[PDB]
Amino acid sequence: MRECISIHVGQAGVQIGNACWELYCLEHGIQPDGQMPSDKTIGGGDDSFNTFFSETGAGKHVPRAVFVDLEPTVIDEVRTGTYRQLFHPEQLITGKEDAANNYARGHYTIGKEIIDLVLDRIRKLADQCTGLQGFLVFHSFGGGTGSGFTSLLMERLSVDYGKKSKLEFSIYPAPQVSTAVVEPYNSILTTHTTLEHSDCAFMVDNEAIYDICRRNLDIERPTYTNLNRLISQIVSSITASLRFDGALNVDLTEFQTNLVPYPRIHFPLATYAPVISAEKAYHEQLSVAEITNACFEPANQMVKCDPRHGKYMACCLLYRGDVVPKDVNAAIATIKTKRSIQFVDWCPTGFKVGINYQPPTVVPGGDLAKVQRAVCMLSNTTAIAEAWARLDHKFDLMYAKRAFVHWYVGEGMEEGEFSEAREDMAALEKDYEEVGVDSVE
Amino acid sequence: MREIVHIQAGQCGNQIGAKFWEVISDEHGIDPTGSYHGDSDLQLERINVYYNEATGNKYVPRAILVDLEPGTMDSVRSGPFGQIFRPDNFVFGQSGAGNNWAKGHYTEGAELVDSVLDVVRKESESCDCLQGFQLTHSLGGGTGSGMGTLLISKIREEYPDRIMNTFSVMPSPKVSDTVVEPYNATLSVHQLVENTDETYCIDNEALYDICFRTLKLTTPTYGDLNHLVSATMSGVTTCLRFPGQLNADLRKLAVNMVPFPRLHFFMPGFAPLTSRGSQQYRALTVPELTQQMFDSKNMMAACDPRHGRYLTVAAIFRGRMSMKEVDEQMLNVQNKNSSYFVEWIPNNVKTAVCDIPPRGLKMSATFIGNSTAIQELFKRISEQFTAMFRRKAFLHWYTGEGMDEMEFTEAESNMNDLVSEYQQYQDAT
Amino acid sequence: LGSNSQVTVAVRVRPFSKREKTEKASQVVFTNGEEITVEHPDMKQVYSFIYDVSFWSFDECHPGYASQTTVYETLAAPLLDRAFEGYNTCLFAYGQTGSGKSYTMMGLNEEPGIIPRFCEDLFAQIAKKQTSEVSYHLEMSFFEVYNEKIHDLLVCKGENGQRKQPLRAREHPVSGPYVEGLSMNVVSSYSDIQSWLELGNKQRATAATGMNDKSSRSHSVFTLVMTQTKTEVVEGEEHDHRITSRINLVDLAGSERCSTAHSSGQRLKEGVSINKSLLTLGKVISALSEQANGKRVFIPYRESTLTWLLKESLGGNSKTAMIATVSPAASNIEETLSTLRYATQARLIVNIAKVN
Ligand SMILES: CC(=O)O[C@H]1C(=O)[C@@]2(C)[C@H]([C@H](OC(=O)c3ccccc3)[C@]3(O)C[C@H](OC(=O)[C@H](O)[C@@H](NC(=O)c4ccccc4)c4ccccc4)C(C)=C1C3(C)C)[C@]1(OC(C)=O)CO[C@@H]1C[C@@H]2O
Ligand SMILES: Nc1nc2c(ncn2[C@@H]2O[C@H](COP(=O)(O)OP(=O)(O)OP(=O)(O)O)[C@@H](O)[C@H]2O)c(=O)[nH]1
Ligand SMILES: Nc1ncnc2c1ncn2[C@@H]1O[C@H](COP(=O)(O)OP(=O)(O)NP(=O)(O)O)[C@@H](O)[C@H]1O
Ligand SMILES: Nc1nc2c(ncn2[C@@H]2O[C@H](COP(=O)(O)OP(=O)(O)O)[C@@H](O)[C@H]2O)c(=O)[nH]1
Ligand SMILES: [Mg+2]
Ligand SMILES: [Mg+2]
Repeated sequence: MRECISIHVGQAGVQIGNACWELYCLEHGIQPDGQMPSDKTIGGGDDSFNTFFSETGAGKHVPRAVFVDLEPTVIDEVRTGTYRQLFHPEQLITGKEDAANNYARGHYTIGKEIIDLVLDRIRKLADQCTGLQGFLVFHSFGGGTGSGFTSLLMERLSVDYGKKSKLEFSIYPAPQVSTAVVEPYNSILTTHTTLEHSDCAFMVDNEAIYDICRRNLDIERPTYTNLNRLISQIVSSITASLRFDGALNVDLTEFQTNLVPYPRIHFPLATYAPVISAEKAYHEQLSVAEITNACFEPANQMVKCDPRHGKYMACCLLYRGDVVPKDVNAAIATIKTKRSIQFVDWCPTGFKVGINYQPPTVVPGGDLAKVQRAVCMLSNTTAIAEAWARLDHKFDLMYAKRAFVHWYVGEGMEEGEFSEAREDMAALEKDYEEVGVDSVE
Repeated sequence: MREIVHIQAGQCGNQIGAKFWEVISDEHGIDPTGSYHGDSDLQLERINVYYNEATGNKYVPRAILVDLEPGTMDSVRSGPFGQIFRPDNFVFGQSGAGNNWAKGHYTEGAELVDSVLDVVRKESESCDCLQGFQLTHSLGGGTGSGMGTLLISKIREEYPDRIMNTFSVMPSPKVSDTVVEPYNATLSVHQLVENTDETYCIDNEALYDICFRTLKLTTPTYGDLNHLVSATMSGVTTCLRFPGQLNADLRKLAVNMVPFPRLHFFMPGFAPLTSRGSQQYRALTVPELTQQMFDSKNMMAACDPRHGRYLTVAAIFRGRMSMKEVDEQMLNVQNKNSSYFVEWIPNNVKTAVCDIPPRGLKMSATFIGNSTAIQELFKRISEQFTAMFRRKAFLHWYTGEGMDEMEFTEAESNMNDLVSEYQQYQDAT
Repeated sequence: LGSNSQVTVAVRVRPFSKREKTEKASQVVFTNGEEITVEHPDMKQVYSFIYDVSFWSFDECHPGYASQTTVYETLAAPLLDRAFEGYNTCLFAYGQTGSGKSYTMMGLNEEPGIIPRFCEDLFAQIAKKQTSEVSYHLEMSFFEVYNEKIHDLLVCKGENGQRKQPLRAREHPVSGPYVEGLSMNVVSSYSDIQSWLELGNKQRATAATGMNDKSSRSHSVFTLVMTQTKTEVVEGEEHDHRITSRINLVDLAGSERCSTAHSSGQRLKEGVSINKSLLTLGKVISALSEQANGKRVFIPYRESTLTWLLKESLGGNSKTAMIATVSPAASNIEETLSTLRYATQARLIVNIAKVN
């Protein structure tokens, strides 16, 4: 069947995985012990869906995941937690030392000692998977394991597997907020090594989500859990068309064929519009029109960029719940009438639509309400260039004086490796300008 | 298993460390005998950072104590928490240094560094993965400075890929306690700047001000100052020994806080301090800790950051808190006070958060700053140095123990060059 | 006194190697007579740079061919005359693994480089000018940097494998830095200088790697001391005043990307160190260039042994020259540009020289 191998690479990735796997368990019916009481009443069913879970004859449901951090402090929170009886004990820590915010440590000195083992467990999983569609990697530009290790792994999987989909979910750095004075470099270098291997790198940022959680849900002091639960929901929309039934389903091989015109402009942005609290859950109709318009409001994005400073090249709109399609067609037409949403001349279609009948699951203890219908929008736009440019500027201001470089050279990296990277990114920025120019006859 | 091997040399070093072990025993639930008498389980998950198991659920620390005279060693034993140290790790000889660097580096200390290195190799090969070392010593005397610097040299030769952090009481501007502070400090700088990876500079006037105008203590003994230094020592290495939302070991801190290899001298600080009566008048939240941590009155270095600019600042938080608060408030610091931050480093801030705070507080924070104002320290020493070296004030006690004026000139040159590095990032262009 | 003297910058384009012929990287670099320009293989932003001297040994037959003795008589011979006027001399190389720095400086048995030519020309030109008016005195020093440590190249070790005795550098207040313990041995003519070069280029650290099998894992510095009397006639004794020279010719190691010439352990440790060194040197060059144009800067001489002992050469008091090596293949593009760009910085640096 249609199956996916989620890989969580680092702290950000593991914590997002915890969110996601809590939610998937809630959706299907799996207790943290791995047991599904749903067959207590209904025999011969399939709700512990094989895309994300594997079944033993004993009635367990073990996930298809690989967790990797190069530090024990984060997987050990699983092993000694509430989900200790679910994950296979082979959750990979050779984390005697972390990467010290260093792509050089995550790609060469401690990039190795673990990766062969990683690939072994992946091979064991894929061999159990007949109809594998792709991978979904969760990482973070800003660290080592999330910058360099991810790159190395993607390199190796583009050899050992090849014609498979390898999509990413990344926390793109913010323009103002940040937790590290070495993020720009790691970002540029990871983008250099990944642009030739990845197929679609969905991007998020935490400043945007902070602001969402402030305006709409009325949380002025949010933590990280309260953020990743949103990210979790995003994947659950991407992944619903494999798990639940629907009218128009989108497999993983249908994004990258629509949201990616040229092989290097595969950096789309996510949004999830009805991030509404239970108080404000009432006083609202929550129709398709409202949500589709919200997913195009810049203030409801999860990557801090203004689409009004650029052009949309594509947009995939994934609907969940009680949705009639006529409402989608009307909504998209309304959007195409507006002049603030300026599409390219070479994509007169622009949109893709997918629909599923299973509505979203409210995580208990949570901050989002039960909605009858939800929507996730993945949009490839030209505005993100500005963001890229910002990083490049930061890079220059540092690399002009070679700050922090002796930590990288110290861990086997040549100075030139930086320059090459920057140049490549410049090209990409130039490529974005090439796709905004109106065509001529 | 990221493990630390802790050395401590001299009077200051041993007293601070003893007060440190009485502070990391209280956090980890160890008693003066070695036994666990705790509440939680997380106290024991990561105790291996500092301690080793022995037999009966007794925990013997990885302390290496060093003195050139046995007077300070007998006080740790004949004291609260001395019956937990391994007696074979009290390496001490006679023939004190005499508040002289030479007697600690060349004459008497060279007759004892081999012993210390043996104890190290024992307490470093019994470790699954070592993250580094940490020494508590004192620039101002002979034994601490001398023997410590020598050991640094020898470990950075034998263990080069590892951390060598340092907590050093630097001399103070107004009043001294030795008449040969300058020389010894200059030579110790010469031997640290080339070897260490983090040097946390402490100054006792800052701590007395803290004990006077913040804690409002009328009788500030040294046991109180060491209780402030221990607080920072613990804060720096929390995230290796308790979980958190966003972690930060030592090497990460160094990578973020050390742009060029020699400017690894840090002004530290700890928040929150409330004097015992201003407790009920103060709210415990991030804005307050930030207001205190970035104030010049909470820093231990005796150097006003307002006379310079912050190359790189680091904030290790402990408690349940929102990350938005941290990020927002840090950006606010950088924006409102842009004149005190470098322009060619866009974000000058590093953040870490741990979940398990200190025993009596809901929130705690440690601050490590790399600023240019550290020049004001070394500059002064150089002035002192040359005001003596021009007249051979006290050098015959040094030459008599196998030294040459060349080393003095060398050290002066190095320290002045360091001052110049920190100067070139002081003006705004 | 003073003399604003710039650092004379030469560049050379080495021919193909065997592996470069196997993978078949075709021509990317071009000499417009003396100007040098490079071409990304996808016709991308053609780059152009200009230097005081260039060399195109890409093939024996092309117009503008420029070989070992030409490099010699163009840069090193001037510096020999300056070493005779009363100054000290620094010509220093830059490049990557397999790029020809060793071939251009020292050379092979049959085709030797600037070092033996400088020495031979010195000896012949001295014996032509050696009379009872002015005498001549000579001794030789040759040292290497390896893993941040100093080692003497002209000191054979005793019977135990690791006897590679390290030395330390020290700062004299007037004379600047120096090395303690350097067996500067004495010479009279070309033969014993040649025996010393033999023992040195034999004792120098080499290793087999994925680019050249006789790779250089060490920086090497060549400094002869040559004293010639200044024949005064005064009220008292004569001929006491004297004019000295100390040579400097520097052959460095390569940047050593760890995936192509890949190895684990020692062969990777030393590599890191090499790169670290190179990085620091870059800063110096960059910084000095800004120093020539008014900017207020600090030269980090002290973050490495190499740039620390060459402190009075990169700036300071010496007649100065750089030589860069580049290869004609796409493989080297950014590295070449890095190489080339550093020279364009070294073009702009000026130091103050004085008669000894
Ligand atoms: C009623 C009450 O709130 O008591 C608090 C208290 O009010 C204050 C005064 C405590 C108090 O600290 C001092 O009085 C003090 C004296 C000399 C030098 C420095 C401090 C306190 O003594 C200190 C003690 O701190 C701790 O409990 C931490 O666990 C602390 N423990 C130790 O340092 C310690 C020392 C020796 C033996 C065992 C533990 C700690 C701090 C940092 C890192 C690890 C542990 C606490 C909460 C208090 C008192 C008791 C008043 C404060 O101490 C610290 C470092 O957190 C001072 O500001 C904090 C919080 C309060 O202001
Ligand atoms: N959204 C989100 N971001 C996180 C979370 N945890 C960390 N981050 C982000 O991760 C970035 C730093 O990356 P890390 O994950 O800490 O680095 P790493 O992958 O752990 O690699 P190391 O530094 O070697 O430990 C920061 O910019 C954070 O914003 C999280 O739980 N949720
Ligand atoms: N201009 C040249 N013409 C012909 N052959 C050359 C030239 N330059 C170098 N070679 C050959 O190239 C080979 C390797 O060059 P080599 O001199 O070892 O590079 P290198 O400077 O030593 N770099 P490294 O070893 O990393 O310091 C030598 O065996 C030379 O014979
Ligand atoms: N903070 C603190 N400083 C101390 C203590 N004892 C000594 N000092 C400082 O140490 C310096 C002298 O160093 P000292 O310990 O005598 O070195 P030693 O004599 O070689 O062992 C003085 O400047 C004191 O300020 C102490 O218990 N606490
Ligand atoms: Mg981590
Ligand atoms: Mg060579």
